[PDB]
Amino acid sequence: KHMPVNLKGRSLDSLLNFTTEEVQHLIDLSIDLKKAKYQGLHINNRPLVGKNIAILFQKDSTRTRCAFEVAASDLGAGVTYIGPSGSNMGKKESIEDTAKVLGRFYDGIEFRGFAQSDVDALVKYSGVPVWNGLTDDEHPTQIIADFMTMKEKFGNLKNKKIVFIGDYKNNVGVSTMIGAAFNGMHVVMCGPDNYKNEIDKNVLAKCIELFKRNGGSLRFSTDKILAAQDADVIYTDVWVSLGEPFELFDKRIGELKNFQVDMNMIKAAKNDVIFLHCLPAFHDDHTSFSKEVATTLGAKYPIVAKGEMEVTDEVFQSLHNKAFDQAENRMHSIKAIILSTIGY
Amino acid sequence: KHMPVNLKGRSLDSLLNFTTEEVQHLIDLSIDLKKAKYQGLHINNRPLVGKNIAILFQKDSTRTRCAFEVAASDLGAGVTYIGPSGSNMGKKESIEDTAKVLGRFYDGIEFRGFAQSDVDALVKYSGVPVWNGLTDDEHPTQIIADFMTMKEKFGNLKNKKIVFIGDYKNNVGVSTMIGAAFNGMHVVMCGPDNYKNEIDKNVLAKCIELFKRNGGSLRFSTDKILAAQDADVIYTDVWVSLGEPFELFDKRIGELKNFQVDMNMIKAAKNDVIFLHCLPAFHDDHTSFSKEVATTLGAKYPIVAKGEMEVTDEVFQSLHNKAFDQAENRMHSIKAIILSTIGY
Amino acid sequence: KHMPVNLKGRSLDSLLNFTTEEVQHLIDLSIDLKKAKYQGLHINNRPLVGKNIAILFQKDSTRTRCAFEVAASDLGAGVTYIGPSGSNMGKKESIEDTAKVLGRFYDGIEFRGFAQSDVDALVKYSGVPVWNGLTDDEHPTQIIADFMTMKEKFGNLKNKKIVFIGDYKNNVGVSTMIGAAFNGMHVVMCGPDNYKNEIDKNVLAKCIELFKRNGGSLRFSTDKILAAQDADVIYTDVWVSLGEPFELFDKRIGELKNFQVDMNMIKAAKNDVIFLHCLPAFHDDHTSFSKEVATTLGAKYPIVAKGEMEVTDEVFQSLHNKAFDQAENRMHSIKAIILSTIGY
Amino acid sequence: KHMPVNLKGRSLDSLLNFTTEEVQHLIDLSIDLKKAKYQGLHINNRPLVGKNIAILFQKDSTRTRCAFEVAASDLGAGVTYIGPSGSNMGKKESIEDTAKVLGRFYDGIEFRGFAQSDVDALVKYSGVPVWNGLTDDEHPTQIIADFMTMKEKFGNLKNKKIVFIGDYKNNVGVSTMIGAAFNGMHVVMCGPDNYKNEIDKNVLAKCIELFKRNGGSLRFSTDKILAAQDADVIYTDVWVSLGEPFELFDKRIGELKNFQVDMNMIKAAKNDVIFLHCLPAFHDDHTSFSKEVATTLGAKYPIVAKGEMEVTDEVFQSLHNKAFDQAENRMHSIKAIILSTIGY
Repeated sequence: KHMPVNLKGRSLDSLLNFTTEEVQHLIDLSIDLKKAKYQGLHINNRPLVGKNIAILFQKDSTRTRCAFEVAASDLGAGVTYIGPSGSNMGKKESIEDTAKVLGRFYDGIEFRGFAQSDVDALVKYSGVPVWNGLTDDEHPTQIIADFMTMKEKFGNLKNKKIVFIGDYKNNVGVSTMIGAAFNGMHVVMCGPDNYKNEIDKNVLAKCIELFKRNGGSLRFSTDKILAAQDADVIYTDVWVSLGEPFELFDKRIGELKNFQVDMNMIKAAKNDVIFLHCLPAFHDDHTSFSKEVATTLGAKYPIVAKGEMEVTDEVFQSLHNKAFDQAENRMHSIKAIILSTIGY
Repeated sequence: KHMPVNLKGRSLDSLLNFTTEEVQHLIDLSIDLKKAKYQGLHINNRPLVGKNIAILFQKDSTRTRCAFEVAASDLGAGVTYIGPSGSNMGKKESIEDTAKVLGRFYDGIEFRGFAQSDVDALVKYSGVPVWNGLTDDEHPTQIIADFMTMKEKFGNLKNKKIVFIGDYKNNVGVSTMIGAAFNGMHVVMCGPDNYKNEIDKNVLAKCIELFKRNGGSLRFSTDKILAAQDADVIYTDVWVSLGEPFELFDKRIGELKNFQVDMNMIKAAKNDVIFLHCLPAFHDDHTSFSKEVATTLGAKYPIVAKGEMEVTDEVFQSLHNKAFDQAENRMHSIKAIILSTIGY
Repeated sequence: KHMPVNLKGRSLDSLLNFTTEEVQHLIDLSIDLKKAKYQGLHINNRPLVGKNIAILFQKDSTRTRCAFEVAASDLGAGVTYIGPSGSNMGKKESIEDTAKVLGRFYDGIEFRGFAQSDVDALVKYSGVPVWNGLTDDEHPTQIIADFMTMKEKFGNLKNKKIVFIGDYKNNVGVSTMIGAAFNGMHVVMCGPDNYKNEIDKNVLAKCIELFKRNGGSLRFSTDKILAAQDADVIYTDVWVSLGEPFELFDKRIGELKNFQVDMNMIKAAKNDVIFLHCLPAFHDDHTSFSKEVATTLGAKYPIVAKGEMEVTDEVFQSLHNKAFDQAENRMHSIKAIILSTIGY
Repeated sequence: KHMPVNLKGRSLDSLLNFTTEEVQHLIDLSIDLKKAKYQGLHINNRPLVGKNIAILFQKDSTRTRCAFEVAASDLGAGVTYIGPSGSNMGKKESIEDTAKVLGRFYDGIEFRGFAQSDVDALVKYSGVPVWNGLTDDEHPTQIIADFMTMKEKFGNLKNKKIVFIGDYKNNVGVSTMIGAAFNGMHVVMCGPDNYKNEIDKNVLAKCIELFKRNGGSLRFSTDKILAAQDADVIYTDVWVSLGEPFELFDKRIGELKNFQVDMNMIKAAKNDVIFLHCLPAFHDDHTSFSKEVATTLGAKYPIVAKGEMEVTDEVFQSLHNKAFDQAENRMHSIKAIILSTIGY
């Protein structure tokens, strides 16, 4: 705990492997690096000239990829991008052997893919810093971006209130809960009552320990307008998982229909409440997808009849939506992570 | 609104043409650039080498000129200073033709002069960034300096209270009201009741919209000790306009005599209240001008009998006067404006 | 027009949004940059270090992609290439939302895709320079590279004569007509008389305005040998669309069979005539696709029986063929565009 | 003529002290330097770091001053601007003593003033390069800019035709005659017959000899329409010099009234004629001076009724008007002169 906040050589496999001081360091550094770029300081100060990173994506994730690509370039590192065709592991070669080779060529490795265990193998066998760019269990680069954004707005985050509403058991929802614990905030996980029973219990146990240490609290709710009361932040995510069949679509939005973020919910929160969403969001009919949803389920569920789903265009176009600031911050935060971890 | 805060190529003709996010960006950048200079970072990092700006002054304004000259130089730009003899427009050549030529030689143009319309022509016909260095209608570089100063002192400015007292219908007074709207503060425009009827109504309408969006309020007052109550900032300006004849002098100070900032007013405000003034200020008899005023009107108006006018030396020498910090900040703010607008 | 030529911050969505002076400047700047690279001046002089661009391709376009890659790299910019997987706008996210994030990350964006309105959204919502890499409607980077190539060979182009022959209603043919208008050349659009009624009538009106202003003229023709009289340039394009079905395929070559560029045509033109083709071209049976054509057709259509379609190998091997200089100039012209548009 | 072209240490006192090759060299170097600024090559290549120049203006000439200021700064030199209050030679000190001191401080001297003999003394006693910024006798920097502009439009100028029309005996007229001799052009000095008698005879003799060598011709004329036949260039200047007494105005306009440049004249020339004017031009009523003139006269002289004098606004807005390119070129041409003369 009171050793130096030295992150050289560490991997961002899960944020839970880091102290509260280390997490605050990442967030602060991010803000510093953002401020530095606006001054053009990255023109003459490129500390990773001589370094190369590989960024693997076994499923495409363009936001995370672009953030890695601009952050590394700004720092002076070469980046090689390997998409799904080359990122599939454990099939043609053991992930162990792949790891040992990547560690010979590269100074750092990003990986986005399904199995957290894949990340663990990469970390163990490569010997260089590995950065989890999203797995089934966690989205740790996104955490630094999100809480950095809230901090830019409010300053110190302790005892501030955040509601994550919707499919709160998914990787984003769970990632947000971890961030709330590290920042001593009060979280309300607002959605279907039984979702909380699907959250990995080791994660809950660790968050609980963090809340006791840092402040804030964890609470589950079933009531959107209740949850909203006194909230500084309201954070939502998609109800749908592209690639699953009509049944599960129908099922999910059936469970979720009472939890769409609308002006009602915004109005219940504080005046300065900000809205967050990792994007993309479905908040109108300007997508071919919203359309073939407003059309084929606008019957049963009138709530999606205008394309809108997890949030309404009315909320999305208001001054409360900070999702684009939050989007930009994925770059500054990933830059902080790469710098701390590779070192200047 | 939620597009990127990209100011490249924009002109600072009026601050009203900018979003609230853009205005906060300018203020924050200013603070960043100030902090950077104190570290000597401008020695090796001069992003505008290869660029030149022209700074025109059809009436002399040494504070604005020096700020432009040091800010541009620090950035690495050449500057050419054209005073009143060469800055007069529309007489010897159409301002349109002058604009089209300046835009061929220079990467940016500053202009201080009477007609806002002159600024508009420069912006339209030159095609490069134009910076209004003060016109009859507005003093937008001063706005960034002033609110930067308040922010350095208090942090976030929303719902803080500022009183602008005196000739509150003049360009400084109106400029301060715009800044208050962008920062969600409560303004009291404290002076003669009828002055409010001379304020351009399109400006009021826009400020009103900003207050509704950002917070704070607009209120007119006739009572100095009332206005002061709970104020974080008290901002004043000169009662006189050098170059007008004795009549209007006499007239103005007759209308204004009840609104001089004294220890009474300071004491009514909060303990941490700061005093602001764009300078120069008449607050003692150490000017040949205060003297031939304390002498020829000290009779009728005993309030100016010691040279003092808009403020008393007692207030000016107290720890509340931040006008010299505010003065320094004209440079850092103009540097932020030039950098954002020309780009690194 | 009296305005300074300042392309800074501009998007290249359609050449038609530019003045004649701005088009010449791009052509001349490209020639300069080509000369500067041959002297190795790009090693020590790299004006875009600290900038990053995204190049998006919703259909693969290898030639355009490489040009951007080499151009941006020579300038010192980072580039991130996103292919079809990640470039499809409007399905999983509104193009507006995507555009607003792209602009947070990148300093400029290239986009190649079917709908010109996609380019329009990118320009409106990203806030950064956007470059049309080719849409159904127009190919603006190719235009600059084409007329650059012509200028390199002939000097000032006013009143010189160009024949675009074949499917002159397609995007290359239309683009070429636009380019000729900007250069005051005489164009003859040569092929099936019907094809002229398929050209956007707004594009026609604007070209006619440019011909009147700049010189040259517009004519249509049905006879390639009469069209070739006094021609400085003969420019053609493929007869087929890959992916397109047999019927349409067969229909086109029936319509175009009399419009193949052969030595007879070359000789009807001037002695210094040059031949252009944006490439790839089918001018022999060295492609598996030519063979498939000289077989499934070519009894029915003996022109395509040796694999040659729009042009014969005899012309393609002759000193008249400048298509490879035209190809190299994709890079120099795209460099002029990035440099002008981002700025040094 | 066989001597190397080497202008190092030379003064630009009169162009007539220069060979035809030296004048072409300066025009050509002007074009090269223009192309180089557009690619950003002046950021890293500043051959005059360590040099300082003084630019003296006995009467304010804003356009020439800005050209020197920007040209020198691009090259890396410091510049000291001295206005009328400081540039009055021969009154409080001998010009010879002043020149001796200026040579001790500076590496180059610009001087703008009425007496050519003041330039001669600066040249003789300072020992450094001296550049004539404009005297009663000549405007040598303007000559290089002007003929540069013609060359950029036409290429080789030999045997091409220019008309100088109006007060052709003034320093701009005579200067244009000089530049035309050096370029082998056919000049027609068009205006009041008795003007040709006002032109220095040595100058005429020297020009005659240049035409014989280079291939132009000199010719006077009283018919604006006849003179314009087959003209590639029409160049004019103002009829009035601010500020002589009124009597001289109406005397002048009485003499010049038939020589205003109008679209009838433009149309009598070649289609590609270009119009030039060193500016400011009075071509409408957007200047206070125009109005005062359209008022006091305009009864007596109908042409000047709309504010237009030497050129009509209809021509001035035509695509023929190049005066703004001509204005930009003041800078590049002055840059060629400074660089050639101080040396790299």
